[PDB]
Amino acid sequence: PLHPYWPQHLRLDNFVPNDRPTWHILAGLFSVTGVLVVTTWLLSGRTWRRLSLCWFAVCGFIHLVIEGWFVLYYEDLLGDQAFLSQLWKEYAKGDSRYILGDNFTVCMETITACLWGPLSLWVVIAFLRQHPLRFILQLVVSVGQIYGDVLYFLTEHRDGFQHGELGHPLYFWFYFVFMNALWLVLPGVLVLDAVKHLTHAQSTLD
Amino acid sequence: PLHPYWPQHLRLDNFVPNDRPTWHILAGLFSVTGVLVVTTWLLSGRTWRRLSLCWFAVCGFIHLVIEGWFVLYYEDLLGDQAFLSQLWKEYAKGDSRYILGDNFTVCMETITACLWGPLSLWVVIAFLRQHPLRFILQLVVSVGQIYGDVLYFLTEHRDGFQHGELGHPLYFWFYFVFMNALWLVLPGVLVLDAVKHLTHAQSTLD
Ligand SMILES: CC/C(=C(\c1ccccc1)c1ccc(OCCN(C)C)cc1)c1ccccc1
Ligand SMILES: CC/C(=C(\c1ccccc1)c1ccc(OCCN(C)C)cc1)c1ccccc1
Repeated sequence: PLHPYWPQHLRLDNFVPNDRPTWHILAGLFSVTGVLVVTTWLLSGRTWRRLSLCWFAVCGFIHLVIEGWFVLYYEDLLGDQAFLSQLWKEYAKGDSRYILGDNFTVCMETITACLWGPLSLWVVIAFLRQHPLRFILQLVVSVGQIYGDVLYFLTEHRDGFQHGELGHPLYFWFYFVFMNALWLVLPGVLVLDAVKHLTHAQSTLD
Repeated sequence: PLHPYWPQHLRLDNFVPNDRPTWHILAGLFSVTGVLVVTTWLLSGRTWRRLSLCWFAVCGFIHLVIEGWFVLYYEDLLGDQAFLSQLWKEYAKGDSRYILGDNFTVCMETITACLWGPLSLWVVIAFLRQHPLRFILQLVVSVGQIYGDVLYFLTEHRDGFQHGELGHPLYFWFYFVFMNALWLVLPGVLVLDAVKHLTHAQSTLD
């Protein structure tokens, strides 16, 4: 093999093995995500719901900087730019096909980065008890995230898990299954939350 | 050409020209859709929302019966089955690729048939008792439909409108653009409705 991308018949010229090791990307972003969680917990102070605000901040970050970075540079994917493009190449060492510039994958990433990022930051802004749209926004964003993620899983699945080595501990179970499963589980609860409160908002209107 | 499907280099074996003309299916759908609109206007009476409710009923039909027929009986492509198969073959004479069994198209149709249909029926049925989940469900359904439709357009666009003859009056501008623009515009207005109502329902809690 001349490259890790696992549909092994892929003829990927113009491929450059990343200079920075995988632990560079994983650790540097875990660190920046912690920084955002702390900064947003403080700005919230200025219990669980105050955590959900940091969740929505980390969302807006991933959707805008990272998932948006893919939306722009899904054609180059050569490590001469910032380590974000290398991040995406490493995620592609995981299951999916973010190297080939998949028709569907580009579209779903474009939508989540254009809408759910801004709207997630609008959730964290409008949740400081300032606007009635706080749970409507939570509901819309989390429903959209659930849709995007379920379509991502279904599409890659109906391809028979073609892209990416099946069962791989690092690349399949963590990169593919776990990271994405977050935007399946966490916003699901949030939908229920946004539903359980908005139903109450509908009941008190009497 | 041995088929109208416009990526004309498509070699489509095991293809059977529909026995029933197009007017068969057109009338068979006109009658039943009118029947549903009438029965639901009656059950609503027994102002505007009584129309929107039958809209949510007609949705429940198309998503469940028609789009469900597609989700099941691809890729047989035999007009010897019910007039649903001829319906889908005629729509595929239009732009999109409901002949090829497109990965994304099948996945999106699976989600809209499994989720948005039932949920639209839950809106129209549970909208009779003024239940508090009604504007939440209306919002969720219409947001999901908008997501499905935006991805439906975007993917074909990044495919360069490959499937289907561009600009064709019947097949592209009516079948492709208009029919989907329906589920882009009408549930958009419904999103706005449910949002302004839930904002008012959220404002009163003080
Ligand atoms: C720990 C680094 C990381 C990653 C990452 C995970 C594995 C390998 C490489 C990178 C990340 C990247 C994209 C992502 O969205 C994938 C799209 N699917 C959801 C559809 C979710 C997580 C990350 C970056 C910022 C905040 C939190 C995590
Ligand atoms: C005019 C009768 C019709 C049809 C139809 C359209 C073109 C040719 C033949 C039949 C229909 C069929 C499928 C459909 O789903 C397409 C949207 N998805 C791709 C998102 C939307 C409309 C129809 C269906 C339900 C209610 C009212 C009319």
